[PDB]
Amino acid sequence: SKMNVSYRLYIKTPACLLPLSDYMRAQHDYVSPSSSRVYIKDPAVVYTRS
Amino acid sequence: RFGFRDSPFCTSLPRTIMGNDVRRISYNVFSMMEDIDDVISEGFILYDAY
Repeated sequence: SKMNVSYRLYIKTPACLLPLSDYMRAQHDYVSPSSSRVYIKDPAVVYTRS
Repeated sequence: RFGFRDSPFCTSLPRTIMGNDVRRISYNVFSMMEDIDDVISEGFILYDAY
């Protein structure tokens, strides 16, 4: 590496990389709505008796 | 006059029953009612229809 490279390129560290020690920074929360919810697939009909 | 058992015929529909005037509801409002169970418990008069 020291003798047979002769040219190097440097970029800023990509933010997709995380050191293994900092694995708490990858903990995140996802919320799922209650399974008791019922989703309506029927249209509403309007009417009058007057 | 006719000797019927529990005659459904009145000489005239009473103006007052038990000292209070009888409620009068039209057929259109009666048809559109959602609390008919509460209203029918006290009795009413239906008009505005043939």
